[PDB]
Amino acid sequence: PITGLVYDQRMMLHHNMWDSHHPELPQRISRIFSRHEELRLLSRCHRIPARLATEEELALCHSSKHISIIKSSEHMKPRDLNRLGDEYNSIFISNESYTCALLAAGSCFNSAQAILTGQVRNAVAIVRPPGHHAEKDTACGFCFFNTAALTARYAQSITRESLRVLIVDWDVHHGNGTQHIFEEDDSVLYISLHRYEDGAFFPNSEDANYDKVGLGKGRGYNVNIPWNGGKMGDPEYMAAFHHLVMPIAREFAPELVLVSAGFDAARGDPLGGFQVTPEGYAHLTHQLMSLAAGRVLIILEGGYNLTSISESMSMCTSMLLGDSPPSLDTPLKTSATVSINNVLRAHAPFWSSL
Ligand SMILES: O=C(NO)c1cc(F)cc(F)c1F
Ligand SMILES: [K+]
Ligand SMILES: [K+]
Ligand SMILES: [Zn+2]
Repeated sequence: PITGLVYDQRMMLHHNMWDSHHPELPQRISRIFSRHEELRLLSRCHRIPARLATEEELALCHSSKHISIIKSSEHMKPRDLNRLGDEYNSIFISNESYTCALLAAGSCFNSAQAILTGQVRNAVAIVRPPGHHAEKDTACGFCFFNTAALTARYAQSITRESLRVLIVDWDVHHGNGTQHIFEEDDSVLYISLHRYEDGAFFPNSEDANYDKVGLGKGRGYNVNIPWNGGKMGDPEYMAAFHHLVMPIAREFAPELVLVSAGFDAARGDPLGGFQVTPEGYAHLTHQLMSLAAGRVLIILEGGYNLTSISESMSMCTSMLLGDSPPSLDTPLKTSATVSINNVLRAHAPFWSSL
């Protein structure tokens, strides 16, 4: 009954040399780690070591051109770094970014391996830069390589190709890269909850709407839960889990659960505009541990209020360690019920539990 934790201070080296107060801060991960220390959660976990992902592992999801150009940024001059970052949507790059992205991915591989070999029951990965916006062939939205997508494919590579991986993405933004990587795949069920606002919210694409249910063999294996017109919080997320996430996940019967766990839907986030509480994230975590025989890996994505993400992620780890869920605090916003209803209608053909 062991919970793994991976954290390495080397991932703070990735930094924004033109805007040192950019919200994707090095101290995002040191703050979460520190909160684990001062809550005495760290000593209750088995520390899993970080490692660099290999280029061969990156190729599980990414093109050689993309891998090579990000790789080359390690030796780039400042002007090269500025111009390259400006080729992408919302990217900054420093000479340490490539290594930090490799460490984030390899940290999650070691954690998935420890779960799948039975050395830990579940695990938490306190990593940066994030991953879920990264596409096969491009960087995007503070993300270089798609850590969660790579971990899913790594998990299949050390078990069997068809290993059923559920990815729950509760970052407030749609994981466009993760959706696209698995859009034709029925072995990786992608479920995202996200602020959508009829396509106006970052990453600003109608790919995030509820009618994108997957393509080809993957039809039914892509579940978008888009929020419109409301400061969503614990009632809405709990409702979406009761009506959609958990029924669908149970029917899928994952053998491994990855959480793309951004904490930018948290109360206090400067960007998300939502009000999920730490106790809400604890309840979402507690529900997911009823799947996959408890084999859950929580991977840090976004989240920009250092206090909010530290409280929120620490509460998730508390839940992985087996602590009892804390009590919650409001009527469902009607527009949330509309969203849940749209998804139900779109996915009832694919999931008899709906
Ligand atoms: O946190 C984010 N995504 O998970 C994010 C937030 C923003 F405000 C702008 C971006 F480009 C992002 F990628
Ligand atoms: K999401
Ligand atoms: K899929
Ligand atoms: Zn985000």
